Amino acid sequence: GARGGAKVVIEPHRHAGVYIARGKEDLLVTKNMAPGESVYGEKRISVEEPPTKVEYRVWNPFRSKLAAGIMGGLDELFIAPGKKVLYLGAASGTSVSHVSDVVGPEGVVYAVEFSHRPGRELISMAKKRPNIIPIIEDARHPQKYRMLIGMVDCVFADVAQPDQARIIALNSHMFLKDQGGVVISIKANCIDSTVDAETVFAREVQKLREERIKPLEQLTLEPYERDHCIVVGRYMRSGLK
Amino acid sequence: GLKVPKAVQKELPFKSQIHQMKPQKKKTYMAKRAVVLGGDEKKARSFIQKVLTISKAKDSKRKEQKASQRKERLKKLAKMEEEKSQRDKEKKKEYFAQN
Amino acid sequence: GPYHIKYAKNGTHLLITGRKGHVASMDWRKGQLRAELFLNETCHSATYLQNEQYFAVAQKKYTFIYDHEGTELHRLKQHIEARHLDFLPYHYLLVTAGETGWLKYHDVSTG
Amino acid sequence: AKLVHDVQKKQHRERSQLTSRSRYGFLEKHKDYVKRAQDFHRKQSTLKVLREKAKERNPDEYYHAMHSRKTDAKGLLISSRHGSLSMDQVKLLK
Amino acid sequence: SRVKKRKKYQKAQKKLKSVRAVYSGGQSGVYEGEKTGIKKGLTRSVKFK
Amino acid sequence: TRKFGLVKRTLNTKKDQRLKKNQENTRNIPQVSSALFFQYNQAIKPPYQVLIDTNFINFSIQKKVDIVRGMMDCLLAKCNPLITDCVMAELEKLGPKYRIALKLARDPRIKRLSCSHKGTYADDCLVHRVLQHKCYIVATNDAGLKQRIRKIPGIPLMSVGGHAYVIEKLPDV
Amino acid sequence: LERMFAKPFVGQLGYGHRDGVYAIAKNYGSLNKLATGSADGVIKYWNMS
Amino acid sequence: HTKRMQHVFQVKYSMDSKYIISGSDDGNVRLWRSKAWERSNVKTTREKN
Amino acid sequence: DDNMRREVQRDLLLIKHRAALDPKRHYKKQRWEVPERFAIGTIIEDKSEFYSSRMNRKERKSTILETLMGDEASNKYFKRKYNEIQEKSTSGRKAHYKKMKEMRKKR
Amino acid sequence: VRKLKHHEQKLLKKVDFLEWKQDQGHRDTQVMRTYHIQNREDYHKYNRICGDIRRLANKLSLLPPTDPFRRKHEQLLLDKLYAMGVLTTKSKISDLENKVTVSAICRRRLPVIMHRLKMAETIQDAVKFIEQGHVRVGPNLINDPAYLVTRNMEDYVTWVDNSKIKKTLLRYRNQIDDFDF
RNA sequence: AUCUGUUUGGUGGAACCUGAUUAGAGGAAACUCAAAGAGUGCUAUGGUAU
Ligand SMILES: [Zn+2]
Repeated sequence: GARGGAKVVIEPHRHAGVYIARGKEDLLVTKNMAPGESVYGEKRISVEEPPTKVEYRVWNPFRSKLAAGIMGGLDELFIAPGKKVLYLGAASGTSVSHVSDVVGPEGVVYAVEFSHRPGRELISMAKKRPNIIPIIEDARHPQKYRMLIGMVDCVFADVAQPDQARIIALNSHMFLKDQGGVVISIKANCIDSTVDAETVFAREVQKLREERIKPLEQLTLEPYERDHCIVVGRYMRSGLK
Repeated sequence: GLKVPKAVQKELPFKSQIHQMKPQKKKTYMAKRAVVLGGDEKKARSFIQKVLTISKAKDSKRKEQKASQRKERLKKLAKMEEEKSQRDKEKKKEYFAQN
Repeated sequence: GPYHIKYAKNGTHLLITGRKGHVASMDWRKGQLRAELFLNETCHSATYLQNEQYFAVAQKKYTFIYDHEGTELHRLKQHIEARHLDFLPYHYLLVTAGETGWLKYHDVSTG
Repeated sequence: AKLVHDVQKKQHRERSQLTSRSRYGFLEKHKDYVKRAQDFHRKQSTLKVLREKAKERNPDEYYHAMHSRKTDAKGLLISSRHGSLSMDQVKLLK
Repeated sequence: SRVKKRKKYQKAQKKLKSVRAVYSGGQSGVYEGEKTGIKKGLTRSVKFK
Repeated sequence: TRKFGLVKRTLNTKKDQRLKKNQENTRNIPQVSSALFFQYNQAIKPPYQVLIDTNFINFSIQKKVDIVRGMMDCLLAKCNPLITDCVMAELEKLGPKYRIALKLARDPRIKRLSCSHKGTYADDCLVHRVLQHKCYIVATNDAGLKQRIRKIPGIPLMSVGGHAYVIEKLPDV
Repeated sequence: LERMFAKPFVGQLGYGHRDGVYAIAKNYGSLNKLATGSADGVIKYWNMS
Repeated sequence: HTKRMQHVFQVKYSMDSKYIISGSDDGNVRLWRSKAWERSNVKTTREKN
Repeated sequence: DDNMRREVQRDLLLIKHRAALDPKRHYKKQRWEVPERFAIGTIIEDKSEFYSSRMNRKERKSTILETLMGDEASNKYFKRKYNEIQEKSTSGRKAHYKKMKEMRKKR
Repeated sequence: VRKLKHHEQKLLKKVDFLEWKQDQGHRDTQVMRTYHIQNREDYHKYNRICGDIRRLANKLSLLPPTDPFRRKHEQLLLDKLYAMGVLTTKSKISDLENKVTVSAICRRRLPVIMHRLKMAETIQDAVKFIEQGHVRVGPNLINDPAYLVTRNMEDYVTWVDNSKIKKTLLRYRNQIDDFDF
């Protein structure tokens, strides 16, 4: 479909920092912060502007859950140019690097990861992207890395642990700005495999309310993934009513 | 097409005067000047008139498809409304028999 | 002519009403004309309401309230043949008297 | 379809024009007549609207566009094909 | 009966794709973009009231 | 050259912004839940999570049907009853006459759900929850609420009738 | 203004006791701590904050 | 008062004199403001005056 | 730029009507009015995808229309479809009318 | 005034500097604007006339129904108002209160009638031609744009003979004859 | 080609019908003059005043 020499009409998406490449097939793309290279072997699009050569990175929904959220039609993403974002569970630059593209040079992305092996590729990516601050630490103890993180406008949680409601909450209290963004991706099997996927999603939503995070929206990620839903919420300390 | 008699056409109000554009016979100078790109453009322009002819016909048939199913559904739908209407009458007899 | 003059309570604006009907509201110090009506009628006197934004003019038979730019806002049908006007600032009342020998108090805020 | 044989709902085929009259053309059926009648009535209705508008015209109507628009000697309105070149412009074109 | 219920079910799977997206195994070959295109101004998402 | 057709300037009610009436002046199509196969809720499996309505508690006491046990009889499965804050508020608001209905509704076996909306109208709170997760049973005997729930597809509806509970749209029974 | 701003109720402590409350005691040294009892025989220690 | 409060059997004062804790037999322990029109936030000097 | 190069103008016109390009595709329904800010870009393939998703240099062109016309399967398809449409549009028009008025003449 | 905060608004509920109850919804301004009335008290001088009609109609109402005097005068009142063109129908007596309005009088002004007779594009443009001395009613030129035209005299409303407007009309259709002018 | 006449694009916008609006609808300029709305920045610091 999108072969090497094929050329596309690139036009902006509804969300700031996201672009659509048209053609015989449509591709979600974000502008490359570090032109001339691919972090995980995605396709890249070059446009000649007056002439400098800018480069766009293809966002594959099947590899990045957030991308699958766009394509299904999330109404509100708190990620946008010039916003500080905290990414929990950054396995590697498959999805953080795309998030760094959206925020742009002005914004920053705090990628948090625990396991050392995938981290090593996170750090090597981070050198190419100045606006990414990789934090190789456990998300279950935010106190350990409090020196490194300021207020963050949005907190994105891709962490695959059974007790997500605690990690997202604890980092939300310390670092999320009031009225700030929260985006959580929930995998039904990981939290509790004994009960159906719908029950788990209802359970996680209730935990967020108890933690003062008014949830705005839930989307299921099919066909891109099975038993996944992305819940978008706002952190309302004043009152969730 | 419809041809209005000229007598009627002459005495028409200003709001409704039919614009009948006569053909031109004397060759206009611009018509004798304009350069029409030949060769590679010609094959690349006939194709555009090829594609748009398919596209309108595709839409004009799928649009006619909808109008075919629209007629069938509303006929089906009016039948349920009739049942919903006639059976509603009976309840208000059954209810107000008590009252 | 003749011209009846009333200043604002703060001295920032001047309201002049020619007898034959030239009403002008202006900032006399900086020389900016806020509004200028040429009512083809007899105007008897005028006053500034709570601030320079609004003013009232006593025309041939009725009083009219105007905006800063000269748009009329209300026609006070009740006040007939008003000859003199005054505005109580703290109470937000407009007072009138004239040939009828009736003293009418009108509240600008509630109308 | 309740209490009806499939034999009852049998297609009745449609006849054709006689060979002796084949020159004249296709034999008009009811369906093709209805198209002829509907189109004629649609056109006559517009003429009846245009005639009454002609009869009810007020000769004193004035529209600012009466200066720009022009009328032919017959009286039928003249519309420009595409909506005179100055000497300087023609010099550049030549 | 068995052959009919076999055919009824497979038809139902075809309609279910029209009603909603259904997982179909994921990724086959290089990612060739969105097959049928993406709509910028539409959100298929369920809003918390 | 004074213009022709001059007219006195006046306030225009229709177009003037300062007036309050003139001052005031991404389509969404919700996805059909993945848990739903036409009218069949495939996701729902035992044990069942169930939302209780205020009328359900009152009638249950009339018929001498214990909540936890009487339910386990109807579905032949473990049921995890859930009472929302709205339902709890309505019970308390009823008055001293219904103090027993309050005491049973506080039985520790009955878990409670927090809520995040100002009003205490429980009918709308339940209807929102069922629309958004197709993972709850609705236990209510109110005529109005039942009709709303029936329109929602894939939502089992439970009621107290006769001497014991009845479940309507729960195929696994 | 005093009447429109008179909003005395702030909230309730947790989910309450199973039975009626009949004994309330304060930690006269700590500002935000409160101990309650009920006819159920239950006693609870609260964090009012 | 409140429709949900049924027999006040215990009432006390927070040690800062700002809040009222009451216990009824419906089983809830409520908090109230000592002065309804007041608010707990730190007031600017222009508010205070 | 306001020039709106005919190559770019035709380029966008093939994306407005991309439903009719290939009879097996059948995208979603959308309007896609021309945006006020857009650019034209060329894809870059990964070196690991040399055999899978790489066009030969000769096949690459400056315009999409050139790439589309270059194919012979698509080119043959339109000629069949368009010829079918012309028959439908030309049926019963002035041409057919003259024949019916011609046969009425003895020869 | 700045947009009032909430606490202010509760304490200042009736305050409105731009709309008052005596204004009666600015029906005066609305009806001057639609039909382009220039003299301010034209609306109210009409408003007294409609009040006179309505008052008379009520007093006729309270009289007994079969009363021959009630028969005659209400027929007379409708026939006169219908002839003046204030009333479009003479069938119902109830129209005397429901369908007698200032706008019913304003629609018979010369600027409005020319607009209905298509002699102008808009009421504003109809007025300008009156003040320019293009419009005649009978052989009398009229510069007053408040001239009320009875139903009968709507027929003699016409351009002035030498008017440049008639020259454009006749020139547009190529029907200009300079002998007449 | 005093051949043929459908299609694509441009030009023009009769009648009927539908919707909105109406002292007709627009346009351009600015170190211009006004009346409002939203957002943002600024130690924005007397819990009781050297
Ligand atoms: Zn609730």
